[PDB]
Amino acid sequence: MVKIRLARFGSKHNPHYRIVVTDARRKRDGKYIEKIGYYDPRKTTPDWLKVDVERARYWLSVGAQPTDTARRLLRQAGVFRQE
Amino acid sequence: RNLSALKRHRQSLKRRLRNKAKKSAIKTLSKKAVQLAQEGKAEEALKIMRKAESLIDKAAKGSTLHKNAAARRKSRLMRKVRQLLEAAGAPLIGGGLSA
Amino acid sequence: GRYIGPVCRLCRREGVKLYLKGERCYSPKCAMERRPYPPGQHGQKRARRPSDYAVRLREKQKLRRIYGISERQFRNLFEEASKKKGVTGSVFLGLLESRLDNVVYRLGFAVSRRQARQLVRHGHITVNGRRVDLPSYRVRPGDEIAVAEKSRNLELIRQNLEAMKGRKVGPWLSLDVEGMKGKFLRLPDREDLALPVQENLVIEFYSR
Amino acid sequence: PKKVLTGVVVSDKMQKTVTVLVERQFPHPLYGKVIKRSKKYLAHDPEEKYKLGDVVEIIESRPISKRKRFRVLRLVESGRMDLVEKYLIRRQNYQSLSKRGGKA
RNA sequence: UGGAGAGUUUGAUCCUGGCUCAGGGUGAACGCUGGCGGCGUGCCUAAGACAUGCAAGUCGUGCGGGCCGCGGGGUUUUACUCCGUGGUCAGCGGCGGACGGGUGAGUAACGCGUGGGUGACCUACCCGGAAGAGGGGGACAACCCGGGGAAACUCGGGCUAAUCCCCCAUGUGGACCCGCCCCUUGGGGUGUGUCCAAAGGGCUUUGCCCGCUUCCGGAUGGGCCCGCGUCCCAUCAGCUAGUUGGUGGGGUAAUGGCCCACCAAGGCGACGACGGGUAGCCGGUCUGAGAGGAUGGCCGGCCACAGGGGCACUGAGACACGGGCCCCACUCCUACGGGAGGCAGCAGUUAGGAAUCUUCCGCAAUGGGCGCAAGCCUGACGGAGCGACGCCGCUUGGAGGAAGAAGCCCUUCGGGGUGUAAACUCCUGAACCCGGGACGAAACCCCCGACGAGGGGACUGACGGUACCGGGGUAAUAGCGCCGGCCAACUCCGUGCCAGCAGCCGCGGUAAUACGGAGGGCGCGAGCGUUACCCGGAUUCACUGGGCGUAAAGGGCGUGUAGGCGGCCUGGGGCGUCCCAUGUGAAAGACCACGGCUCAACCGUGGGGGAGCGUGGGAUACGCUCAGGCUAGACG
Ligand SMILES: [Mg+2]
Ligand SMILES: [Mg+2]
Ligand SMILES: [Mg+2]
Ligand SMILES: [Mg+2]
Ligand SMILES: [Mg+2]
Ligand SMILES: [Mg+2]
Ligand SMILES: [Mg+2]
Ligand SMILES: [Mg+2]
Ligand SMILES: [Mg+2]
Ligand SMILES: [Mg+2]
Ligand SMILES: [Mg+2]
Ligand SMILES: [Mg+2]
Ligand SMILES: [Mg+2]
Ligand SMILES: [Mg+2]
Ligand SMILES: [Mg+2]
Ligand SMILES: [Mg+2]
Ligand SMILES: [Mg+2]
Ligand SMILES: [Mg+2]
Ligand SMILES: [Mg+2]
Ligand SMILES: [Mg+2]
Ligand SMILES: [Mg+2]
Ligand SMILES: [Mg+2]
Ligand SMILES: [Mg+2]
Ligand SMILES: [Mg+2]
Ligand SMILES: [Mg+2]
Ligand SMILES: [Mg+2]
Ligand SMILES: [Mg+2]
Ligand SMILES: [Mg+2]
Ligand SMILES: [Mg+2]
Ligand SMILES: [Mg+2]
Ligand SMILES: [Mg+2]
Ligand SMILES: [Mg+2]
Ligand SMILES: [Mg+2]
Ligand SMILES: [Mg+2]
Ligand SMILES: [Mg+2]
Ligand SMILES: [Mg+2]
Ligand SMILES: [Mg+2]
Ligand SMILES: [Mg+2]
Ligand SMILES: [Mg+2]
Ligand SMILES: [Mg+2]
Ligand SMILES: [Mg+2]
Ligand SMILES: [Mg+2]
Ligand SMILES: [Mg+2]
Ligand SMILES: [Mg+2]
Ligand SMILES: [Mg+2]
Ligand SMILES: [Mg+2]
Ligand SMILES: [Mg+2]
Ligand SMILES: [Mg+2]
Ligand SMILES: [Mg+2]
Ligand SMILES: [Mg+2]
Ligand SMILES: [Zn+2]
Repeated sequence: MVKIRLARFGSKHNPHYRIVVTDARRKRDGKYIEKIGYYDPRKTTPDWLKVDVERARYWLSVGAQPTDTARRLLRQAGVFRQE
Repeated sequence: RNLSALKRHRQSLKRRLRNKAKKSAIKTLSKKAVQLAQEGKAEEALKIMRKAESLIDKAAKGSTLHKNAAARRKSRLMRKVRQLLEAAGAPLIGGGLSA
Repeated sequence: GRYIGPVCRLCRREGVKLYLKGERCYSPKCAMERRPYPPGQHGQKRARRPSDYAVRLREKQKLRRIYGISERQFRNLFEEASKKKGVTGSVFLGLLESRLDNVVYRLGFAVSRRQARQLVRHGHITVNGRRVDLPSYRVRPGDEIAVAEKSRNLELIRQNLEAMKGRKVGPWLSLDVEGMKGKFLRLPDREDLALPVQENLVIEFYSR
Repeated sequence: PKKVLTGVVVSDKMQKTVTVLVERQFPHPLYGKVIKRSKKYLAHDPEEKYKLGDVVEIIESRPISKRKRFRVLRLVESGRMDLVEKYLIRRQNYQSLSKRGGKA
């Protein structure tokens, strides 16, 4: 089942995740299908969360299934805001 | 020791004995139908052919055959029967076959 | 760690006068003023024509001992300078000249480069506010390099920035003796520097 | 795109199958000089429609037999053993350069 | 934006040519030496053998029970029995156990790479759409009873639930035979015939949640097929009989000799078949001016394996590392009948070895499985530990301080050197002490709102009391190699072709800058040096970029097969070749910029380039090809 989750890419004590689309069965750091955002947990810089909701909205439209955290971030990025 | 998913092997055996049987019925009846079409016995041959069709479609109902396998069976069966009957110079007497 | 050990002897070996100290390497002392010849037993015997190697060797040694930086660091810097756009020779000098310790030495906060190093090490120096204690830190154009508020009362720093009243500063620098601030205007060029060095020779030394 | 190939039928000794000798040129990866090189494909011929010497086109196809993965698409130019001739002679030289020897 | 050469054949010279050295590199090892931190990295040998613990489960919202207990009923008492509830245990059932983790034995192969094909296919869970769930029947565990075994374990009888299994119906639809239509390998449609559905559970209970059935579509993952590419030996030259093709059949999700029966007699090979040797392949990596050479370790992708060999079962998926069966070897238990194991998972032991770590902490974060959820499992993972093993950063101090101490060394005995070095004065102040103390963590969940959007609230960190911040504060590790030339750095003494040095030339037989020490010196520095191996220098396998009269090298000569090469003019094609557009060329790494950690190492974001291959379009000089013509080559 394809998902939208976080992949570890920082470095020891310097975590940085890539919001990603990948089959649930892949390693968490293995070959994903598509990168669709990035996230710096520690906000070391102003731009610590980008998301490209256009694509998110797409994967979700095709059965992508976000992690509880992936969704939290996708949400924060307005991926679900309908207004 | 003892990894309780020993239950899995337990189940597998039962499932095996289950499919094992359904497939025998299938084979048997198929032959039966084929053998008859061969004889030229129209009615009965076709009649049996229907059970065969039925059990096949039914085996595909659960996971003993499913889809294609069953489709392949049905075609090869109706195939042989049709041919054997025609060759025998026998008129399809009702039941089965979209003749 | 960095060299350590008699310095006004490297001056002697290198021939040229390196200023590895402050006030003294100006007094009528810095050995080059007394015995301007290499150290050791044979320092005074005739010198044989140096080999192309010796030539290139010494030149590097000289340029390098001036900034009292190791061979490891010195080399890496060189390779960087070598890789960038623009005349390696100049560029290399620019990078060495951008070391924090050097700039602090250039602004007069310290009498010598060594002293500058120790100032930075003991957090007496600041870069754009935040304090930095890495003698190898690379100052970029625009950075303000001041003395520590806390340290602004250190006799030494007083004595030094005092003698700075009057003294001019490199055209790539600007000093505010007032608030003990200094500013890195731009990367010095080869024309700005007056090192007793033949950069062409150093570049060649690494060619081999 | 199912690959399409052009060669000569160097053998119609089989049932519904013809051997097509496809040739191809190309620069040597290191020496650069252009070098010829060839290969034989066993193309399917359902209607025994192709004879020895035809220059046919072979089309990539769904497996027909082990060894058969191409079908004769269309004839390009009939008869011309000048090509088949080459092939056969090349073959004839073989039975020779083994324990004793070949020809000239 | 890129390219150094030197020593050595001689009495000397020039050439040829091999050897040797300076450089870079490493999963290193050994020697001497060793202070701090960050990041990375660490059995290369026995894919040897393994103690012990841990490492895959989860659902009471699918089902019925056993055991232990509490409460309330029907009982006048007793016997007997009904309901509720706590704990506990499996069992039935489901989804997961095919992922994740390990390793590289095997494999020279559609294994891998790259580009394509599938009208020859599959895909649990997830998403969109269409339609549906009516009635009835059964069984087996658990449990109860009896038997056999040392144990492992097993046999028989009886009862029972379900989302367990079966039958009938409904047929939206779908499957099969046949026909017809459109498409064109088995694609899509349509008609008659036959055939095939489902299961329930939870409630804030006439509705909402979780789930179930058939079908179409999507998404993801995958099978199979094809072109091209992929080491050494021809002292391996012929190989093949399921072998090559055909017809029919089996088998599969599906093509196919994959398998079988019959038929045909084919298929492959010097463009190197067959055989032998070696080896997981790749992104990459190291080196190199490049072309190339070498390599595949960390990380990512694919393959293969799970003590050795074979086999299938169950499943959407396995021929299934921690599932099953058989054979083999080895180990353990046994009352000798018969049983039990498989660390190439984490850590660890032992063996081999020059050599490769903790039986650590945590599930807080990221990811995964099950669950409505709370939550449970997770040696995956995030961390910490050990090793200068690597890389980056940092300290052992800073300024002053004699025409110059002492000691040691040299001397032409005048003096010279170690040396501003020290002593010494002043200055700063790593260590270390005290105080504060974190980002990483906001979701799941609760409430408002429609269980949506949105808004509010609550719980939670192993690392760590660590980082970082503030106050206080001590002058506070230096070693290793080398000094004849290559090659930077010279003297005294000892020794006497000895003892020894040695990468090459060579040095030592009483004046040794070459041996050993000392003084001095050069190089690099928590490192330095050695040994090993790769690339370089080596245009010394020469494509870039070499040669063969006498240096190694022309075949003893010819005839001639394959093959390589091909005069002049015109035309057609447009295969080579050239051009444009387009698809592909993952991520990582590499190049550039900006940015995060005080710098850097390391890491984040963005940008740029990129061979090769697919498709579309175009050009035609040259090579090609076809057709025509010529006479200068050739032949008569
Ligand atoms: Mg279970
Ligand atoms: Mg440059
Ligand atoms: Mg000589
Ligand atoms: Mg000579
Ligand atoms: Mg030579
Ligand atoms: Mg109970
Ligand atoms: Mg499963
Ligand atoms: Mg082989
Ligand atoms: Mg291949
Ligand atoms: Mg499943
Ligand atoms: Mg019974
Ligand atoms: Mg069922
Ligand atoms: Mg209908
Ligand atoms: Mg029915
Ligand atoms: Mg075969
Ligand atoms: Mg060939
Ligand atoms: Mg191997
Ligand atoms: Mg080269
Ligand atoms: Mg080339
Ligand atoms: Mg399955
Ligand atoms: Mg399965
Ligand atoms: Mg299963
Ligand atoms: Mg299944
Ligand atoms: Mg299973
Ligand atoms: Mg399954
Ligand atoms: Mg399943
Ligand atoms: Mg399953
Ligand atoms: Mg099955
Ligand atoms: Mg299933
Ligand atoms: Mg398993
Ligand atoms: Mg195991
Ligand atoms: Mg966890
Ligand atoms: Mg989780
Ligand atoms: Mg001093
Ligand atoms: Mg010298
Ligand atoms: Mg002796
Ligand atoms: Mg002597
Ligand atoms: Mg020597
Ligand atoms: Mg000596
Ligand atoms: Mg260092
Ligand atoms: Mg070469
Ligand atoms: Mg050449
Ligand atoms: Mg030569
Ligand atoms: Mg000769
Ligand atoms: Mg001759
Ligand atoms: Mg010829
Ligand atoms: Mg020509
Ligand atoms: Mg063309
Ligand atoms: Mg392209
Ligand atoms: Mg920065
Ligand atoms: Zn001086």
